[PDB]
Amino acid sequence: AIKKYKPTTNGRRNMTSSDFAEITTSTPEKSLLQPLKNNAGRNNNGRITVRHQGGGHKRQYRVIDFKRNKDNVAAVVKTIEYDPNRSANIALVHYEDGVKAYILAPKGLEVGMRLVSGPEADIKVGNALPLENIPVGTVIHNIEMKPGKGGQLIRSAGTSAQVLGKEGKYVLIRLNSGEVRMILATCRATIGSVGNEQHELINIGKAGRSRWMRKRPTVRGSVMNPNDHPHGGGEGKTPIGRKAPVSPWGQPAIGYKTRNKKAKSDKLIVRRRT
Amino acid sequence: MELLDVIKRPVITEKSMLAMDEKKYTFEVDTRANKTLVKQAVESAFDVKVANVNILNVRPKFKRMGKYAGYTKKRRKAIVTLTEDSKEIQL
Amino acid sequence: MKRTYQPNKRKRQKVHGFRKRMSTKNGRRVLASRRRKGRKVISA
RNA sequence: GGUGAAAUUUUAGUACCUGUGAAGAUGCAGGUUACCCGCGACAGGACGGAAAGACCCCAUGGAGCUUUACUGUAGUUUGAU
RNA sequence: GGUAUGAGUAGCGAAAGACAGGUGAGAAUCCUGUCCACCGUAUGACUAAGGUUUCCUGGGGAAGGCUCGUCCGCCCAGGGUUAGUCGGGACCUAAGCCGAGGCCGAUAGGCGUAGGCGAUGGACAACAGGUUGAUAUUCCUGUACCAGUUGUUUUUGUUUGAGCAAUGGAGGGACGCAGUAGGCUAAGGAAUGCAUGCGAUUGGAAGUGCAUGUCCAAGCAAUGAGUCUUGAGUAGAGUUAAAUGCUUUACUCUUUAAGGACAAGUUGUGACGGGGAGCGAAAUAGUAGCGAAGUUCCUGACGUCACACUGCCAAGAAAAGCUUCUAGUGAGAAAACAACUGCCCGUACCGUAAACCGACACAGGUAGUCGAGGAGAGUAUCCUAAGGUGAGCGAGCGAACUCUCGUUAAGGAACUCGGCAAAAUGACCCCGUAACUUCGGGAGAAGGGGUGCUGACUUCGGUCAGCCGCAGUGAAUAGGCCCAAGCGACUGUUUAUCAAAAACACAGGUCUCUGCAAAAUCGUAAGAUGAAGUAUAGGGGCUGACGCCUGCCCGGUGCUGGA
RNA sequence: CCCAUGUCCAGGUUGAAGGUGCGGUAAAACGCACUGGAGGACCGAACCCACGUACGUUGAAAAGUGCGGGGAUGAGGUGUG
Ligand SMILES: [K+]
Ligand SMILES: [K+]
Ligand SMILES: [K+]
Ligand SMILES: [K+]
Ligand SMILES: [K+]
Ligand SMILES: [K+]
Ligand SMILES: [K+]
Ligand SMILES: [K+]
Ligand SMILES: [K+]
Ligand SMILES: [K+]
Ligand SMILES: [K+]
Ligand SMILES: [K+]
Ligand SMILES: [K+]
Ligand SMILES: [K+]
Ligand SMILES: [K+]
Ligand SMILES: [K+]
Ligand SMILES: [K+]
Ligand SMILES: [K+]
Ligand SMILES: [K+]
Ligand SMILES: [K+]
Ligand SMILES: [K+]
Ligand SMILES: [K+]
Ligand SMILES: [K+]
Ligand SMILES: [K+]
Ligand SMILES: [K+]
Ligand SMILES: [K+]
Ligand SMILES: [K+]
Ligand SMILES: [K+]
Ligand SMILES: [K+]
Ligand SMILES: [K+]
Ligand SMILES: [K+]
Ligand SMILES: [K+]
Ligand SMILES: [K+]
Ligand SMILES: [K+]
Ligand SMILES: [K+]
Ligand SMILES: [K+]
Ligand SMILES: [K+]
Ligand SMILES: [K+]
Ligand SMILES: [Mg+2]
Ligand SMILES: [Mg+2]
Ligand SMILES: [Mg+2]
Ligand SMILES: [Mg+2]
Ligand SMILES: [Mg+2]
Ligand SMILES: [Mg+2]
Ligand SMILES: [Mg+2]
Ligand SMILES: [Mg+2]
Ligand SMILES: [Mg+2]
Ligand SMILES: [Mg+2]
Ligand SMILES: [Mg+2]
Ligand SMILES: [Mg+2]
Ligand SMILES: [Mg+2]
Ligand SMILES: [Mg+2]
Ligand SMILES: [Mg+2]
Ligand SMILES: [Mg+2]
Ligand SMILES: [Mg+2]
Ligand SMILES: [Mg+2]
Ligand SMILES: [Mg+2]
Ligand SMILES: [Mg+2]
Ligand SMILES: [Mg+2]
Ligand SMILES: [Mg+2]
Ligand SMILES: [Mg+2]
Ligand SMILES: [Mg+2]
Ligand SMILES: [Mg+2]
Ligand SMILES: [Mg+2]
Ligand SMILES: [Mg+2]
Ligand SMILES: [Mg+2]
Ligand SMILES: [Mg+2]
Ligand SMILES: [Mg+2]
Ligand SMILES: [Mg+2]
Ligand SMILES: [Mg+2]
Ligand SMILES: [Mg+2]
Ligand SMILES: [Mg+2]
Ligand SMILES: [Mg+2]
Ligand SMILES: [Mg+2]
Ligand SMILES: [Mg+2]
Ligand SMILES: [Mg+2]
Ligand SMILES: [Mg+2]
Ligand SMILES: [Mg+2]
Ligand SMILES: [Mg+2]
Ligand SMILES: [Mg+2]
Ligand SMILES: [Mg+2]
Ligand SMILES: [Mg+2]
Ligand SMILES: [Mg+2]
Ligand SMILES: [Mg+2]
Repeated sequence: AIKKYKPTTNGRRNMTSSDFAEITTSTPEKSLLQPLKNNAGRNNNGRITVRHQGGGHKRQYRVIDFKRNKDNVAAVVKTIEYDPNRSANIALVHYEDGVKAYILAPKGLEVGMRLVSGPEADIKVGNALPLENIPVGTVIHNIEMKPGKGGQLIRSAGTSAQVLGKEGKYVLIRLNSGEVRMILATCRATIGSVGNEQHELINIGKAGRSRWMRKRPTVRGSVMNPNDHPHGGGEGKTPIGRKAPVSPWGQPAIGYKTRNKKAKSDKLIVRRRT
Repeated sequence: MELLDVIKRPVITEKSMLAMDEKKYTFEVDTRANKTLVKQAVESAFDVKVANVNILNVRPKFKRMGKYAGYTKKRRKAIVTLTEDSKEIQL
Repeated sequence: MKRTYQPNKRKRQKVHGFRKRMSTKNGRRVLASRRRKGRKVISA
């Protein structure tokens, strides 16, 4: 649930946060933790390549089993855990043979559920099957784009996709964005939608909290100088004062499409959206 | 290096002379010699039994004569403590 | 009032030391220039 | 008593008034005042010092910036091969 | 380059000194003494960096020292830094860096795998005292510990083999923030507890007087306030090969326990030792040397148990050492005792500084630790303790003027662009406290009262009573307030060095791009960031909390689609 | 500006969520106490900052000092690499 803080301070005023009710532990699985340094938007040349990233809290990476290709044994859900690296929660599962893994927690997943993966798995939340084995109309997430590569699509909190049909070696899927496309039928997906649906409703509340979450401030181009931004300069506040608004590198910011016009996947995208 | 080249000379000063009263002998040693080498060199040169060797490095010291300025050579000082029931060194 | 030179033995060698000069082609050009000029000290 | 700089400085035995003059003179003219040398004070003048005016104009000077100035061009894209 | 002018002028860098005696050619300035004064969450004690001989001793007085100089961080001549245990290496890894082959590229080279390097982190064996002019957890004394070596004795194992043991399976190491409880111990305070020395002429005091001191390791042994943790068994799956190790699925019993794992500290031993008020020698100093007491009570640590517990969201290194498991390796192992071995580098000195960064023996800057007493919430404040300091020009005079500071009759903002500056407020307790509000606030609103001392009495906070002064947080240090308008919601951020703002940012809003080899960006490329992210995500434009709202125009220009 | 790894923030104050008890109710909402200890929370040293003013302006200082001033558990200060 979302808890609304009382306005004890102006910073606390209008702020909200999740009450983390679904989280059953705060002791992550040591075996599955890996270190990640904060790149702060800087690449192997040490240059800022993505603005507005850096600082904030330290994090340990939780190795998520996106492939879900262990089909022999079932895995019992042990915990629902907070994952600082993604908007969704993750579930610690113990395979009967003693192998431990993390998965994305689907909506409605509960501690104690027994999950299976493979062509013969039931159509149940948390089970992962090849798309060819999933009946049409089923809500799915964690869709892999290439066989054996692991889930890549529909992984953020509250997201879901739906199977629309089978044509050839491809399954017609509606993605979370509304786009309808073909995914290779040998690709696997997990049944259900991603949990933590309330994630989008959080009112961050104060600037410091965004800094905790590794976001550095955005400066508007209009309040820069002309040598910094096409919107820079002018006396006083100014309008855009150009044909169209542009990025710092002169690329139109309202409406101009940036997808490669010769994309290979265009053959596989049936109906676009976003 | 030869054992006979490890030990360069004794050190005769108020401090070293005082230390001789405690049966420990100060020598200038080759700058590259470890205190184990010094122990072996001392025993072969003097027939004494060595209890302990302490060793220090002495930094080169700034000095000037007239218009010319430079540095004295770096040194390595070894204080060699002989055992009881052992012959002393007579320098 | 903190001034520009904040001495540090290690950083002097790492940035200006002999091995830093030798590890780049332009660093060796510096040492070649200092030697050509006849500097008593070619590296820092 | 001890120690001891600096900016400045063509040479200076370096008054006032009215006038004159590159048109606002300690220095020129006429007249007036004024024994020689300092010390503590004050700043009206020396168009005082400091900076080869920044305003203004000019130089077929410079630089940064803009754009539907000109000419190009990275990138992007389309076709042929 | 030399030398003038200004000049014998500005300046001599934030502060207390005085006198006696000494030294010496010469002394306000060097030494000694005495009193005085200054710092004391320090101007004390350490230590990292940095410096790099500045440390010590003996001489010196050209230059340096803003004066002087017999003196000095200066000059000359000698000397000084001692470690198996401290810090670093022969241990470990982070960021980052380097990078066999490799990938990429006019050249040059760029990137990068294995593999390494790299602490600011992990790991890791001794302490107290003494000693020198100068070093000491380094030397010495006492008493330890860690790794290993040789030998002696004792046990048990010789291939149905104890033991050793992986680079391999594991476990472990291993981690955030905030909040208070609790335990212990530094530490602090008190005392007619104890010890030692004293009776003080300036009126009084031999007792409830004064001054001083009032306990000590590591190791070892024994314990220990406490802390955390369920413990089994059956059947199965696993753990690239194996396992008795470890992971795990089910299922029986247990769980106010039980067993296990940890633990500050305490007591004893170390210690017949060492320190210790003080007393105090000669053959010339307070130095040998000698040496008393070590109790109680009060306070009591965010120091330690210990990130133990609780809560929180922003969710909080790695690797080795280490411990196990077999696989392998094995003929010998282990214990006790004795003797013995253990390398390199640093280790002086300054270090809120005259010895570092600031051209200066410069009012600046410099990480970390300890940092006492009274009053006090306190590391504030004032005065002091331990300790340190009197700060490198002085002597007069007591004009203007300038600076810094104190007091002012009556008036009280008349000043001025403007109450600039100053004045006033200020602590604690109590009474009381408006519009407005997003219901939190606004508030410490405002406006008032009390505060010393001494007895009596107490429900321990007062109450009653008395007393003195102009005045009782009697000094120091701790808000001036209120009404109203603009702008910005707010805490934040900015033009280092003339602008701190109404500017930026912000949470929120909206638009748009982006289906993942994403868009976007760095790059010729390879390779990266975005992301070990995946449309509730990521990039870009604009707006800028919140509340109420955001109308009309698509002709033009862009974008999107069409074709 | 960022990365990795350390470290610092005397002492007071306020009293959010949650919890408990007793009221209330068919059950509730909800009211009152207590407990609880949130915050780019409050007052205030160190620490960081630099708002006013005087002074300085051949400075003690190539930007400071004096008296006041703001932040001071954070979008915090700061060390090392
Ligand atoms: K807010
Ligand atoms: K999360
Ligand atoms: K912005
Ligand atoms: K503008
Ligand atoms: K030179
Ligand atoms: K003229
Ligand atoms: K004048
Ligand atoms: K310019
Ligand atoms: K001159
Ligand atoms: K002169
Ligand atoms: K002398
Ligand atoms: K060592
Ligand atoms: K270290
Ligand atoms: K073993
Ligand atoms: K020890
Ligand atoms: K003991
Ligand atoms: K030392
Ligand atoms: K007190
Ligand atoms: K105090
Ligand atoms: K002096
Ligand atoms: K006078
Ligand atoms: K005056
Ligand atoms: K007046
Ligand atoms: K008010
Ligand atoms: K009174
Ligand atoms: K106040
Ligand atoms: K503003
Ligand atoms: K704002
Ligand atoms: K507004
Ligand atoms: K401000
Ligand atoms: K700004
Ligand atoms: K709005
Ligand atoms: K936006
Ligand atoms: K706009
Ligand atoms: K925004
Ligand atoms: K239009
Ligand atoms: K149009
Ligand atoms: K000031
Ligand atoms: Mg952005
Ligand atoms: Mg601007
Ligand atoms: Mg432009
Ligand atoms: Mg513009
Ligand atoms: Mg305008
Ligand atoms: Mg040594
Ligand atoms: Mg005329
Ligand atoms: Mg005239
Ligand atoms: Mg004449
Ligand atoms: Mg004439
Ligand atoms: Mg002039
Ligand atoms: Mg000119
Ligand atoms: Mg003069
Ligand atoms: Mg002085
Ligand atoms: Mg004082
Ligand atoms: Mg103080
Ligand atoms: Mg000296
Ligand atoms: Mg001397
Ligand atoms: Mg002199
Ligand atoms: Mg070490
Ligand atoms: Mg490389
Ligand atoms: Mg190569
Ligand atoms: Mg590697
Ligand atoms: Mg150790
Ligand atoms: Mg010393
Ligand atoms: Mg008397
Ligand atoms: Mg196996
Ligand atoms: Mg405690
Ligand atoms: Mg020392
Ligand atoms: Mg100084
Ligand atoms: Mg008056
Ligand atoms: Mg009056
Ligand atoms: Mg007026
Ligand atoms: Mg007037
Ligand atoms: Mg004022
Ligand atoms: Mg007072
Ligand atoms: Mg504002
Ligand atoms: Mg502010
Ligand atoms: Mg400025
Ligand atoms: Mg300013
Ligand atoms: Mg705006
Ligand atoms: Mg605050
Ligand atoms: Mg404050
Ligand atoms: Mg500082
Ligand atoms: Mg600033
Ligand atoms: Mg404030």
